[PDB]
Amino acid sequence: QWIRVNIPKRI
Amino acid sequence: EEHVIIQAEFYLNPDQSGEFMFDFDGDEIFHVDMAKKETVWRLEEFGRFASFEAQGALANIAVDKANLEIMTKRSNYTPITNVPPEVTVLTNSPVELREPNVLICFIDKFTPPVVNVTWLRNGKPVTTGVSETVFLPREDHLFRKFHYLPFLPSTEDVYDCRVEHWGLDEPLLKHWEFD
Amino acid sequence: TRPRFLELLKSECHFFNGTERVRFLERYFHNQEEFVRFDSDVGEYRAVTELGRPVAESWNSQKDLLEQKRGQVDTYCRHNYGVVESFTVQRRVHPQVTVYPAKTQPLQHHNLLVCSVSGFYPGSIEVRWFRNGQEEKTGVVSTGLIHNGDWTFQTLVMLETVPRSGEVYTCQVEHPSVTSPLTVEWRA
Ligand SMILES: *[C@@H]1O[C@H](CO)[C@@H](O[C@@H]2O[C@H](CO)[C@@H](O)[C@H](O)[C@H]2NC(C)=O)[C@H](O)[C@H]1NC(C)=O
Repeated sequence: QWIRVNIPKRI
Repeated sequence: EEHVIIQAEFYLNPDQSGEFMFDFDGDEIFHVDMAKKETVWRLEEFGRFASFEAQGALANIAVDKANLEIMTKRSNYTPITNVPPEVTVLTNSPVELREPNVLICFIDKFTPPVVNVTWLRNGKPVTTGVSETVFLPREDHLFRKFHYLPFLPSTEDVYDCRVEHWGLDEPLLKHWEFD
Repeated sequence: TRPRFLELLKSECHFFNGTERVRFLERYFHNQEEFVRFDSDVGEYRAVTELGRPVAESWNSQKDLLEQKRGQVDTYCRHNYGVVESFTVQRRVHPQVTVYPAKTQPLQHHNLLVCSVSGFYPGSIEVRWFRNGQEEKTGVVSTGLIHNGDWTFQTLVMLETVPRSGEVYTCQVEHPSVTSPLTVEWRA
């Protein structure tokens, strides 16, 4: 049902 | 590889504008209107099938923005090199006089991702029923964009697609007319 | 105007044989330059240019991080794949095919034939040209696949021949939207 986001890392 | 899905986002200074979208085999699945914080589906249909929490995109942009500020410093503030776009105009299908069709303006291989696109018909700019797509990714890390102009074939009316890009020496016009 | 500074992020998922094999790529770019990335095939972060070397070193020391990104092929890639498959991987729209003569010159002269295939999806498509049944493999030029940016492709394939009365030219399109190949004939 839901498309998941890939959360990036903070430099 | 039979298929590829890409989650592509970006933040740009000093324009302070960002985008978040999904690509399936070169097509846009959806994108998030950063302003209204609303998931926008390329095809009105997809909406009924899948769902996307817009807030997710906002949080991500915040991350991109922060890395940009840092990377921008640790790189002696070197600017991006403007790369002028290649433009192409084509019809949705074979043109038949007085038979609804669509003009397609395909802007490709450009960066940064900023452009002013306008549809000209016999000089005068049209905006009735036009549509476009956010910026789409590329292997070379450049951008693609589509603009659509629904029209009515005729022997008179001529059409133009105007593209303003900081890489161009002046507005670029790709012409299209019936023979 | 003033100089622009750009930050690009790309989360890529590559699928082969269904989801039998999946590849996850998290790539970081600054002004059109990728500097650090995660490759599920490698397992950890890597630099693509010197600015990334320091970054990678930091991230790769956070076990919880690598651990999370290594599961991305599953929690992110294979998951999303299941959520969109029915309307992307399975999406199928039949090709609209039309034939017509191009250019223009009186009897006994130059002439071309056009086969316009449009509005189909996916893009994978095959087109051939026949003359009185025999397949033509000479005077054929194609525009190649052409995206329309609206989940539909279009292609134009031409054939240069000298039309003779009574002849029959056929355009054949094979595509995933049709069990049997489509054909459009033009008679000289
Ligand atoms: C897109 O169009 C806008 C509108 O004109 C451009 O922005 C203006 O650019 C002029 C320089 O010619 C400035 O003097 C104005 O102040 C700008 N408007 C404002 C206040 O934003 C912009 O440069 C164009 N961008 C592209 C892609 O060429």
